[PDB]
Amino acid sequence: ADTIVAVELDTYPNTDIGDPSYPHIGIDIKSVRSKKTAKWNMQNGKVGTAHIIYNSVDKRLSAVVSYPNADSATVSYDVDLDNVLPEWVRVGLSASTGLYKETNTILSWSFTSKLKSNSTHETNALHFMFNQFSKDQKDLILQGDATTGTDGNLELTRVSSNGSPQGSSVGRALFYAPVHIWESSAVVASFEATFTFLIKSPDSHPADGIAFFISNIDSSIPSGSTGRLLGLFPDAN
Amino acid sequence: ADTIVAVELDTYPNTDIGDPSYPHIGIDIKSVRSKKTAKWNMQNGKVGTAHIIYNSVDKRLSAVVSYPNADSATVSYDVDLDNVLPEWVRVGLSASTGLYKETNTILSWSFTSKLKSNSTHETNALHFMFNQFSKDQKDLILQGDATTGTDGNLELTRVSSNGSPQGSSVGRALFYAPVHIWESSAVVASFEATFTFLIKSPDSHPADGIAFFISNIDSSIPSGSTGRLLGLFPDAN
Amino acid sequence: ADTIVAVELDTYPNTDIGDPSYPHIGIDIKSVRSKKTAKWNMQNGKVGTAHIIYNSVDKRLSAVVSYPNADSATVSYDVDLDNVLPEWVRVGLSASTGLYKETNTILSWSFTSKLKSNSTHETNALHFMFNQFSKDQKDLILQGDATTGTDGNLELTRVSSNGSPQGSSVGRALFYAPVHIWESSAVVASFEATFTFLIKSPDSHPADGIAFFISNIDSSIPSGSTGRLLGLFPDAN
Amino acid sequence: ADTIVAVELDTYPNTDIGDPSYPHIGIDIKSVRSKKTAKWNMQNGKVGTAHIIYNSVDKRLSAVVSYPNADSATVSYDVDLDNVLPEWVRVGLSASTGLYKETNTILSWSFTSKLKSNSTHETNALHFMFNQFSKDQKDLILQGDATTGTDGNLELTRVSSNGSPQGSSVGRALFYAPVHIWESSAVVASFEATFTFLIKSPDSHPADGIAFFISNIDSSIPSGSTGRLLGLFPDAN
Ligand SMILES: CCN(CC)c1ccc2c(c1)Oc1cc(N(CC)CC)ccc1C2c1ccccc1C(=O)OCCOCCOCCn1cc(CO[C@H]2O[C@H](CO)[C@@H](O)[C@H](O)[C@@H]2O)nn1
Ligand SMILES: CCN(CC)c1ccc2c(c1)Oc1cc(N(CC)CC)ccc1C2c1ccccc1C(=O)OCCOCCOCCn1cc(CO[C@H]2O[C@H](CO)[C@@H](O)[C@H](O)[C@@H]2O)nn1
Ligand SMILES: CCN(CC)c1ccc2c(c1)Oc1cc(N(CC)CC)ccc1C2c1ccccc1C(=O)OCCOCCOCCn1cc(CO[C@H]2O[C@H](CO)[C@@H](O)[C@H](O)[C@@H]2O)nn1
Ligand SMILES: CCN(CC)c1ccc2c(c1)Oc1cc(N(CC)CC)ccc1C2c1ccccc1C(=O)OCCOCCOCCn1cc(CO[C@H]2O[C@H](CO)[C@@H](O)[C@H](O)[C@@H]2O)nn1
Ligand SMILES: [Ca+2]
Ligand SMILES: [Ca+2]
Ligand SMILES: [Ca+2]
Ligand SMILES: [Ca+2]
Ligand SMILES: [Mn+2]
Ligand SMILES: [Mn+2]
Ligand SMILES: [Mn+2]
Ligand SMILES: [Mn+2]
Repeated sequence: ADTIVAVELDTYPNTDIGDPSYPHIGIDIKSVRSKKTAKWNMQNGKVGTAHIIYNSVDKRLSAVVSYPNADSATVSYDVDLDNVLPEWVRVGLSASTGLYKETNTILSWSFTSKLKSNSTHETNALHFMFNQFSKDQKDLILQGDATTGTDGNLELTRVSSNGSPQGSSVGRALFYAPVHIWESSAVVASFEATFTFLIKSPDSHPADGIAFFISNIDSSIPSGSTGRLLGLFPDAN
Repeated sequence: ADTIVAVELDTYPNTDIGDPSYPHIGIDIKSVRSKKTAKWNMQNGKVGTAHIIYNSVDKRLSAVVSYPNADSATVSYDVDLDNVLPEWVRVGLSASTGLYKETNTILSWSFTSKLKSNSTHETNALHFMFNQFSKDQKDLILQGDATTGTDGNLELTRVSSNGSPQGSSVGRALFYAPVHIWESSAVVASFEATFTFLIKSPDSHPADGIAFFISNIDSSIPSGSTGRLLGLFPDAN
Repeated sequence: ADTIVAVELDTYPNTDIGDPSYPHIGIDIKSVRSKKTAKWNMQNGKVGTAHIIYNSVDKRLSAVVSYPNADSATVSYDVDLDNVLPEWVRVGLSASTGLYKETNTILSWSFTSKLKSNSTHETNALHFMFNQFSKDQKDLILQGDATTGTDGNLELTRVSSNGSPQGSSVGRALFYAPVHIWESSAVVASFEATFTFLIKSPDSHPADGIAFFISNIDSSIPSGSTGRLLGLFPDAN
Repeated sequence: ADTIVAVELDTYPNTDIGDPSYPHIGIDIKSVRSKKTAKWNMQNGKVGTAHIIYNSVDKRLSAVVSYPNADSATVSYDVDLDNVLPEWVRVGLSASTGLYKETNTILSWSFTSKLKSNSTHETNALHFMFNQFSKDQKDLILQGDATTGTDGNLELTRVSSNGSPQGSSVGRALFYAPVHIWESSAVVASFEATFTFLIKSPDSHPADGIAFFISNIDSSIPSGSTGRLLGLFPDAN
């Protein structure tokens, strides 16, 4: 069983699993059933930006999702990540479609992690930035339907050759290196992730979402995690 | 009068102006009477580290102070800094001694500030890092008794040639450029500051401490602000 | 008398003072008569990118200027800046027009400087990034006709309210803090500068160009330096 | 066979394979016989620093190795890495011993690589920093004898529990993620690596040295590459 901590941008309300009745962002700790949610005015066909941040002093995971000239959506949850995640993790982007669909296009993605130790007071750090993705992107582990390099973008779910999204699709990109996301003797450990995304559907009703996640390093897409499970979780519990 | 936000490392309790009875760290919002404090076991003669963080999403100002292999002191305070500080500020370090005294040596100092705006979703950033200081540190504004370049360090308060700290002293160092700390159309604004410091005293009670601070751009040491007022405040209100 | 090292993007050939016969980029060392030039195919009304790099092992000053899908222009020159510049400098952007004109619009400007010292092997750093400019950009020193905040851009030279550039104009923007560009006891010093620019003109001959520049700190626009002198030199010697 | 680009810190002169008659630094392009070398006064039992840099514009690989308060050794060589390395590489540190020996202790290692592409003018970047190494260091592929976590250091070759180095030992540590060190449509690509090291020995001629290297991603320690081959090269050609 994978251990997953995620920020979801959920375009599709599954109220039978506790989604609120509108598109929303959410903080998920080991369950697709978010611990905290906020209303999110998703705009179909427009480029937005997400930002996720955490530090071990406040022990607060927070995210803001925004479109230019619009009010942002923000959500926050108090959680000690060293009580949840293993010491080493991978970081990644997940998306999915079900019986409804949307393109789940990533235009850019960056991540910074820092860990300062208490025995020495010295820092380890990891930064990456993709402002474009190439066809053979060897520092990403591409899972399920994820492909890269079409127009320099990362397409987490299937897009047909005429530009339309496909239903029942699930794809992830994980950064190739493990990340040391906490250490018992860190005075302060932090991270921040940013990604710009383009969710478009010719349907009145898009689905299902894109999430930023942190997992056990050996994580894979759970069996049948298309749809509301966002490529993250083996079931709806 | 100046507008000051600060994290203080207060080595000397002045309980007649509301300090805790022990050496403490504190978050000071336009007053020397800290909005929040925590017990801090200052170690006479050991090099310690301080980290200060804040972001516009959680609107939480937090600091950790620690020495190698000791429990850290942490203090935090919910505060929207866009309601407190002008849009443009200077950042700095300050220290004083009074009738009791200590060296207030800075061995390094770094700072990072970022603003991502909401009309363009583009980010401005300022980073600086000092891991030694030179005799002529042209990018620092020294006030009061502050000097640099003695052993490559920043001495915030006055030290004799035989290395002994002096009483009734006060000294500040500000980074030279104004810093854009918030902006009305920013999706996320954040900063982080680190410094390493060395407080040594021949007295049984060292006084008075060291602060990291954020101020109006034209800020200067208030008249009479040696001792308990830390070079930051004009009175004890 | 100022000391200027500059990379010029020279849009107007003044062959009577050594310019090649075509738009060109150049490295200037204390003279507007370039020590080295490369052919530059400036594209009217297109947003381009310029990159400037130097380090104190190579002692080589190099620049690349390009537009999306074109061949870049590159120019490199061998010079120890230890011998040319003072130890503390300001970095800047400058631009001018004379009888002929162009908008000299900067859309982004970044700069990183790093110094690692010989006695301690410790490391000082300055980084700034502007991806937009506001109306009151307090960490810029604005000289001559330079203004910021028009469309979130920096217009180095005078533009009418109707969008039209003006002749006989000169402007500059310097970063506010002095920069420690070399230190006698450095194992390696380096810097990198990036800006993006937009040069539009109604004229068959656009004039005069834009420059990234490094100067004595107290530098100012030399009297008469519009047009060919690019806001940098007192004369064409 | 592997494709290797290295900067070597060669503490033992093997004059039969073309080493000069002293300890030296060298640039190795797919052969252990350096394309350029400089004399290097290795100091037995002192912590030194090495900095290596390159960019695609000058196309010059350069390195400085230094001890506090000593003259640095520097070496440089004009080489287009486009023409030598594949598009994706791994980066690492290698060391060896042979009949003579020495501890090959890494106390810190940093690396930064950037690509600006010419179709879009956007950058992809990778940065990593270790100031401490932990026992189970997941983002490093340790090959051969290399180990981590002893006093928070990376020991490239075998050292006994009593501090003494061992002969005929070879060990490498590779960062986990492949690095995109060039791309055909890049306006500029560059990198930088820094490491600090402690070579200590009971012998009068310590051996064999330490290298920072770049390789094909599936590179491993070639057969019998102890001693003078520095864990890099399958033979002396
Ligand atoms: C929120 C709107 N609601 C609640 C009142 C709703 C309810 C039922 C359907 C809904 C929608 O939509 C469809 C659409 C289709 N389409 C053709 C394949 C799309 C036009 C087929 C069946 C249904 C059904 C349906 C009707 C009869 C029998 C079975 C079902 C039906 O959807 O069966 C599969 C889902 O199982 C039923 C559990 O009911 C929960 C309520 N429901 C179902 C759905 C659609 O879910 C599917 O798509 C989602 C979006 O891609 C994914 O998050 C999810 O993982 C799954 O792939 N949402 N709400
Ligand atoms: C916390 C201990 N308490 C409260 C019961 C205390 C009270 C009085 C003194 C205290 C301590 O200490 C000294 C120390 C000295 N020294 C010689 C310079 C150092 C041994 C001289 C006079 C006093 C006096 C003293 C005795 C008789 C007449 C007047 C005074 C005396 O301190 O007069 C100066 C100001 O007195 C008003 C403050 O009254 C609050 C009680 N108090 C006084 C102090 C000493 O504060 C001075 O130094 C501090 C440490 O650097 C600063 O934070 C502060 O701004 C100031 O510079 N702290 N608590
Ligand atoms: C030497 C004889 N005298 C004084 C007795 C003289 C006086 C004025 C001119 C003179 C000559 O010649 C020209 C020639 C031109 N030409 C067209 C480019 C050459 C036919 C244009 C304006 C003037 C002028 C002129 C007339 C009216 C108003 C202004 C000027 C005027 O700008 O004059 C500068 C002196 O230029 C004479 C020699 O330059 C040779 C050809 N030249 C001139 C120019 C115009 O340059 C102006 O624009 C350039 C492009 O932005 C700048 O790089 C430059 O810094 C300056 O701001 N380019 N190429
Ligand atoms: C060619 C005749 N034969 C075969 C029967 C032969 C065999 C062994 C040796 C031979 C010769 O010569 C020497 C010479 C030395 N010398 C002191 C430097 C020269 C007198 C040291 C060890 C050996 C050895 C030797 C003795 C015991 C154990 C091993 C060897 C041993 O490793 O010998 C390797 C081949 O040595 C013959 C070529 O000699 C060139 C001069 N020499 C030898 C060495 C030591 O090299 C070793 O260490 C260096 C430093 O760690 C590494 O760079 C290097 O890759 C290797 O691990 N340096 N300079
Ligand atoms: Ca959902
Ligand atoms: Ca106090
Ligand atoms: Ca010209
Ligand atoms: Ca050798
Ligand atoms: Mn949800
Ligand atoms: Mn206090
Ligand atoms: Mn020119
Ligand atoms: Mn060699």
